[PDB]
Amino acid sequence: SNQAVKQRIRAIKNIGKITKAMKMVAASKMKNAQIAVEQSRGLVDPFVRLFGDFPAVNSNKSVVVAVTSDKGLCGGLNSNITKYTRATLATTESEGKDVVVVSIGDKGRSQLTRIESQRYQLAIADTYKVRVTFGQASLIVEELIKHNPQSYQILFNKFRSAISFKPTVATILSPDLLEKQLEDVTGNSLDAYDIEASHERSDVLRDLTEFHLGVTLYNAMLENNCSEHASRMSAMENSTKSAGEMLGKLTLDYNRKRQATITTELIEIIAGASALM
Amino acid sequence: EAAAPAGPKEFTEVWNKKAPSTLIVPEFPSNYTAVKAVGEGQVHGDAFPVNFYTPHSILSQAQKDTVVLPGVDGYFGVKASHVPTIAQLKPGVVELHSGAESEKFFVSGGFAFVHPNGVTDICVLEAATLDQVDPAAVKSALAAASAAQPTDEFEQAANRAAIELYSALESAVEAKA
Amino acid sequence: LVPIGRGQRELIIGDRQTGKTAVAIDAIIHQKNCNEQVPKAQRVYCVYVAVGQKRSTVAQLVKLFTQTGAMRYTIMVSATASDAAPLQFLAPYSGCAMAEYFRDTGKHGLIIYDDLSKQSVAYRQMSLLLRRPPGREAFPGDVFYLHSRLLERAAKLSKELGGGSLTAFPVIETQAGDVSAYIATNVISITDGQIFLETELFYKGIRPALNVGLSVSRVGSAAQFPGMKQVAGTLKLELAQYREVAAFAQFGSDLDAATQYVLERGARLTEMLKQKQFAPI
Amino acid sequence: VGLSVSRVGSAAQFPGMKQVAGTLKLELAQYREVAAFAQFGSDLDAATQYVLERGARLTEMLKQKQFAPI
Amino acid sequence: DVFYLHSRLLERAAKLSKELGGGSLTAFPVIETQAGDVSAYIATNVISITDGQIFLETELFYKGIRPALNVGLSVSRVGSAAQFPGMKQVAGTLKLELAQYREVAAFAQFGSDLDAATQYVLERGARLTEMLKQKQFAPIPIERQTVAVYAATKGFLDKVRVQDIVAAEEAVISQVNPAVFKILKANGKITPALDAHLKAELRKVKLPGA
Amino acid sequence: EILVTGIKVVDLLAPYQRGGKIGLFGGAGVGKTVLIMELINNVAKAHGGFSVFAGVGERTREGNDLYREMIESGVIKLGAERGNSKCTLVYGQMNEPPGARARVALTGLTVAEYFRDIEGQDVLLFVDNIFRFTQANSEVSALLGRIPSAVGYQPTLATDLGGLQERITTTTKGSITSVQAVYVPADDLTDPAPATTFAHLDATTVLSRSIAELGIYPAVDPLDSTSRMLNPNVIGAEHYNVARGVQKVLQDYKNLQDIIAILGMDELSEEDKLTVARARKIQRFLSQPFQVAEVFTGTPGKYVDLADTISGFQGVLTGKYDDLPEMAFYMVGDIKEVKEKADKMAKDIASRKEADNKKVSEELK
Amino acid sequence: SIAELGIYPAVDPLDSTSRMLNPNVIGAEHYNVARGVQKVLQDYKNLQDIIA
Amino acid sequence: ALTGLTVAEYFRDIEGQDVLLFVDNIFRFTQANSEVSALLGRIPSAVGYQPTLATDLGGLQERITTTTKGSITSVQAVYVPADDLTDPAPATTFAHLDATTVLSR
Ligand SMILES: Nc1ncnc2c1ncn2[C@@H]1O[C@H](COP(=O)(O)OP(=O)(O)OP(=O)(O)O)[C@@H](O)[C@H]1O
Ligand SMILES: Nc1ncnc2c1ncn2[C@@H]1O[C@H](COP(=O)(O)OP(=O)(O)O)[C@@H](O)[C@H]1O
Ligand SMILES: [Mg+2]
Ligand SMILES: [Mg+2]
Repeated sequence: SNQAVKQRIRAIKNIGKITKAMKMVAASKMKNAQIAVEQSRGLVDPFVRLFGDFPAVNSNKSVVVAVTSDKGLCGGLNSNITKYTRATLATTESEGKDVVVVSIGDKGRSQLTRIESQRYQLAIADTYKVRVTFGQASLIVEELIKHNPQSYQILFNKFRSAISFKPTVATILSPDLLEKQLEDVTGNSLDAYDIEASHERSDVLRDLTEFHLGVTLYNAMLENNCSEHASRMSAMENSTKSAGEMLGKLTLDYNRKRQATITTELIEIIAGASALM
Repeated sequence: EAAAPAGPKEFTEVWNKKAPSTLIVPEFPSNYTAVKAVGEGQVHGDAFPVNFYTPHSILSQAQKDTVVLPGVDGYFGVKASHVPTIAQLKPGVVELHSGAESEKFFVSGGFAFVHPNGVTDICVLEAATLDQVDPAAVKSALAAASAAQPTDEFEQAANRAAIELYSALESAVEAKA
Repeated sequence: LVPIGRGQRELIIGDRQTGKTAVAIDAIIHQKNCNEQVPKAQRVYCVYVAVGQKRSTVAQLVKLFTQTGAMRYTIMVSATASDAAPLQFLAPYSGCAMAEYFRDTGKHGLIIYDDLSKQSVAYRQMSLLLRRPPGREAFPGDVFYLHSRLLERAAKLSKELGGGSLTAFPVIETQAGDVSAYIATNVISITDGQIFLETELFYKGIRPALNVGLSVSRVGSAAQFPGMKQVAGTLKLELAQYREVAAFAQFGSDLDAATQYVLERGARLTEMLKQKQFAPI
Repeated sequence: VGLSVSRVGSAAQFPGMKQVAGTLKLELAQYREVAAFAQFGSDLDAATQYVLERGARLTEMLKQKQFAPI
Repeated sequence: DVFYLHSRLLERAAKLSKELGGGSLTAFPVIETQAGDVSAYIATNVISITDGQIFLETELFYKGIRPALNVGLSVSRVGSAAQFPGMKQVAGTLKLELAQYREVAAFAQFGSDLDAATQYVLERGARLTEMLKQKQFAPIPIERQTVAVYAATKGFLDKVRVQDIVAAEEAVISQVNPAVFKILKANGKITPALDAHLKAELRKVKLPGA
Repeated sequence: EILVTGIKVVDLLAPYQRGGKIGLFGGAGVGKTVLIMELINNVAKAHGGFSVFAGVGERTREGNDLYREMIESGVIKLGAERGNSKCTLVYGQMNEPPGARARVALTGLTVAEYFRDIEGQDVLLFVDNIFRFTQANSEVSALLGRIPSAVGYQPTLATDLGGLQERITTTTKGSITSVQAVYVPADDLTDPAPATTFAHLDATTVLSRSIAELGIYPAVDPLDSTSRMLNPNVIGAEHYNVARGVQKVLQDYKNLQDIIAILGMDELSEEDKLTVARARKIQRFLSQPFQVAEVFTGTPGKYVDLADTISGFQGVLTGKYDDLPEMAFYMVGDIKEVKEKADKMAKDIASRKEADNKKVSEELK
Repeated sequence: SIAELGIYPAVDPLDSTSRMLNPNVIGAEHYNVARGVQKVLQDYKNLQDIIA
Repeated sequence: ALTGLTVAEYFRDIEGQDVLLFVDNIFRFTQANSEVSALLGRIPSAVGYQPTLATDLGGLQERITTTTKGSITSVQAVYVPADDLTDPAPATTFAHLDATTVLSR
């Protein structure tokens, strides 16, 4: 029973160096993937200063995406997104609107089914294995365009810094299925612009909203990956703290057992010798 | 016709009724942009802000005085207080000028907006500087692109985009200044 | 998983209130169920040696062996906690001598020494009061010879001597699952098998709380049922695969659709080996 | 190397070896501090990966071959 | 017989009956503990002799919370319902608020998730544990402790942030009219007239956190 | 036959026998005197026999406390009403020499054995710290010229303890329900005196200090407290299945706690999160206010009936009360009071103000 | 630990030593394969705390 | 160590000075007194030490004090046996210490 404690110290110390490695790994991945996150942050801005921000609009059909992580030591990031999924998905509910929920990342596949199982249709996963590219987000936008709602919702975590990732809902409306219908006030605000397309405005907005979905989906799953790495860096920071305080308790209790072992073996030896002399 | 006037502010107010109250409001893409379209200003004479973007880069964000954009009708130019525009670009050379010096980015196409406040947002996928293309592989690829001509209008439309992009790349690479 | 032949001594070692007696009472009650069905020559006569127990604890067993009917074949040698320390030291030898009658005359015996760890405390008391010098924890030097003199009397005799048999089940109580004790490591070294009962498996629902990874039988496949030799070879082959995958999948990292098969199949087998209290199958 | 010391120390070292062992033991101290993270190879750090690679070089230096003293 | 050594020692600390004079003897045994190990031999001997414990922690003493009294482990069951009645009226709320402070510090040892009602019990607990810590070789009378924890378990100190509470309670003891200390000592507890004058007097106090 | 004690963890997980030896195992400050006083208050009034309190090696202050509270509640009557008393006290408290504390348990046994053998009726024997008997013989045995046994004890620990313990039984002519507090010396349940006295009891209620430090009182370790009554042929399959399911959930949480302390509850399965939430609720629900603890806790105590215990714990097992928080279960009687406290905690989530003016404490009231 | 995996004979490959394991006794083609097998079984044990 | 103490006590009590005494490895003083207690056939106390450990240490350390004449200030190197501060030799020494100066690598 004195060797159960020594091997438990062995287990806690190897766990405490594993988590300290994974903290530095997450910190290394957070800096060389922030060099790709705030590069892609720019292209979201022309579409929001062109189309605006219309989250609570009365869509007939809506596809909501919660883009989450694939690996699992992120520390309550994906669960916070799973709760903001229903927190922003009940604020849409005004007339009995249809909703399709979709998860990007393996840890959203397991977590939305507990709350919304009949409204689940697609799981995109293995997305951060090599990297995130725009052709990939384009294909995910294509399969979100196969069924064609009137609105899109993307739920992710905006990578502010290595401390805060306050989560974000970004909204993308189908071209004149609801978007220009949300633009017409005493005329319209979209009619200021000269459409310089080949075909009509109804097709330049058709192309323009697929490009907006691809840009928003790319930036969402890039910001979510960088916030995942920083959340894992903050999660394995508390794991080495816990595996150090548990190690210190176990080291103190081992010192007690070591002292008691020497005392009890000594008392046995003295009692053996005193029964002869 | 616009009976659901949403926004960050309306979603903040309605979201405090159906979500649990301890949850802070989810952020919006509006909260990280200080520049809008209807917010007048940002002009200051001859130079205008050119937000030349890319999915994987930001190629320019400083103010320039004239931008040559390769729209689908043809090459057009943007001076300072230009008319509002949503221009789809064919594959061509976006010329950024600050004076006598010109940087020539050959892009892949993708839209370019001019807003009422004079901000211009060029938004293309692959936006290479024309320095880093070789003049050999373009006709080398267009010789094959002029060969595989099937009845598959998916593949034929891809061939049309191929020969048109490659032809524009050729006509932009022989015509250097 | 840990089958037992006739003439084999098998240690039922476990922590404080596991199912140690309940394994041994079920081995005795089951011999009553088999003695009605076998011919007269291959009947097993059981002896339960109760060392250092309560006197009302053993009165609950005479009441259980009567209302099952196992008392027709059972001798109970009862040296309770109020008996003198030489009566509890000597009661495993008295019960072995009462059970060696059936071994020596061609019949079959089953001796159960409940708490040999309480016989050695009775032996330590006399040895320390006869002023014999103490050794490990206080025990006399000859406390290995105390138990190996006794457990080696459990034998399967040759056919010249009658073919008789005596099967021992010493019970050893550990303190915190610490089998590294003095009396525990002696009897582990003497007996052939080992039925290690765990208190953490007891409360997970797994009753009999048999640690299938630590429980051995040195006779093994030599003296088990041939109808279950070909089935329980697969059973321990799968439960060995169940054990390491559940150490990983309780973290909750990832699962692999065949790693998912072995921790879903091994849960079918773990629930299969559960059992009620006094119903030997 | 972390637990082996000499209370006499480098006052009784071969000079010339003292020129190079003084930075050898510092490089091996840095390697021992960043050791057991070499199983993270796909998870590269580009500043500790250099001292990890050089520590793996130097632990392979000090190996010997049994009654061939140098 | 090292249990008997201390048991036959501490059993002489008694409260005698009225037929024996009514005298008393209060014992404070002191036991040094090694690294916080309360499960030692002599420690668990004297714990099962004495009527309570006062646990003083190194993790509270290093932080400057002095006396470093482990409130979750310290206990005195024979002296309870035998203490100062005004202090008994005030201190049940203090024990409960330090209990909830211990609960929400047992939940959040790192600060990033703030409920703003958990922030309230955090701020009140940090105010109270600044209230109870005091300096050496200067004991306080019980009415000046009753008023000082009355001014803290209620409002009257939430203006003061977390640092100036040591000066805030000194300003409270100084600026409160010293008749209410005589009424609290003489009456034994805060009467509702005294509660009225005490709520009144704790409003004309110039707190240093302003 | 079962002995109902009105304690949730005792009646559910290790139920007591009406003629059984019961042990309360504890480590200096975990609550076995408070448990033995609550068992006195609950059991020794419904049980219509005589009581013997043999105080062995405990505080003299506690003997005076029990004597004065028994004179108050009329269990002990003074003067000419003395024959209507129900309890007799035998005291060998911790100021006595080692020879007195080594024989005073035999005096209390003799008083109990007269009522069992001659009056022929049921006795309740409560022995506070039967460990002090063993410790007193261990003080004595050094000077008798004996070679010491393990840790420091007499060579005759098992036989002295067994000779004392085998007298405390129910025979065919009378009953002795025995409750013994057992001290464990340095929170060491493997010490030879507790490990020897474990085999003499029918129900061993082991109190843990880690349970007590979480505020859970009575600090009964539910995975270390056993009975011979937890058997479906004795208590019925409903009670037995609820108790084994409660123990299965608690053991599963105990297996998860090593992961939860390092990786947090964010790494768990949803099945694991469900069993951690349910096990925290059934850990808090095993705690109970005592009527003898209300003079220093202030919370009035609750006597929880056994049927209410079984029904409430079954409901928390099946998932009928996952709507309720964790702290609604803490220090309540039965499942009606969980829902009452859960309405009240929720109700007090708003009501925190409007003590601003309109007082009875302005200057001229 | 080797026996609970089912590897029988449960010989600990790292802990089992011999004085016949010199290359000038059993040759180099035996010595280097034995030392290579031991090195692979050792860094597997160093990985095994992170596989689990 | 008592010989060094006597040399220091002459400077304190006759010369009237503020003396410095350096007991190099007070743990070796403890270990030496433990050996002479083991050799005189005394039963060892806890972990393995002399039964008189606190008084054999306090007999040395209580002569290091300030008198009315002068003082002795003692700088004693402390070795901690198994990196265990609850070992009885450093736990008995640390009762007497008034300051620690930890020298770090
Ligand atoms: N297979 C089983 N299924 C259900 N319950 C069991 C089983 N085996 C034992 N138990 C229960 O566990 C309790 C302990 O059993 P048992 O008497 O065998 O303990 P033990 O190991 O002999 O310990 P001790 O010798 O201290 O009594 C018993 O009350 C019994 O009801
Ligand atoms: N049921 C309970 N409710 C509240 N406090 C308790 C309870 N049981 C024990 N305690 C606390 O534990 C302390 C020690 O209990 P006690 O029974 O006196 O110790 P011991 O177990 O050593 O006899 C008591 O002073 C009391 O404060
Ligand atoms: Mg038993
Ligand atoms: Mg007590």
